[PDB]
Amino acid sequence: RTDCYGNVNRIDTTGASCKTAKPEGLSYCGVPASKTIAERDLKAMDRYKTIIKKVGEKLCVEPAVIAGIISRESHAGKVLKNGWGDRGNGFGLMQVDKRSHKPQGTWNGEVHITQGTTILTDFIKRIQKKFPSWTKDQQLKGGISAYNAGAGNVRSYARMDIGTTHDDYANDVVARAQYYKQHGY
Repeated sequence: RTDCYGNVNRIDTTGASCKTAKPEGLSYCGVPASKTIAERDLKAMDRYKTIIKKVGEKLCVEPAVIAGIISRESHAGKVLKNGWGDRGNGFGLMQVDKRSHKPQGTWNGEVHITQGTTILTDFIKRIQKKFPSWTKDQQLKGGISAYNAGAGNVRSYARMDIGTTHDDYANDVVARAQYYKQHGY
């Protein structure tokens, strides 16, 4: 089962900001930019599809959401050096920060993906308690936004991403996820 925290197809999104799209070599931004970048990572992503779907079922989170996060954080591993981000702080496909959590497992295995996803479900649970009035799908978006900037940065539904990296974290991840949803995740 994977619908415990909501469904990504029901989340409204404005996609990648131009700050995310331009460095990727696109001349346009928004949802189409997020989907094109997600398509570029699909071959690399498919290498971990079995593990991503397995962890999603295990934690009751959509495999599509895990894939969107992996695409944004590390381009499915293409941007990493032995699992490390370019500043040496982030580890693995989902980039768990070594200064905040001791990384577990190999950089591209089930243990790592389970750790990153558990960190995500903890943020979703925090937003659920912080905004009880929101719908489940709204809380899922808040949860994803907090994965980048912390629960303290989510003060409203409308402006949640301001303050995240490129001011578009959840919006961009949700769009990439909607793409993976249509392509096997």
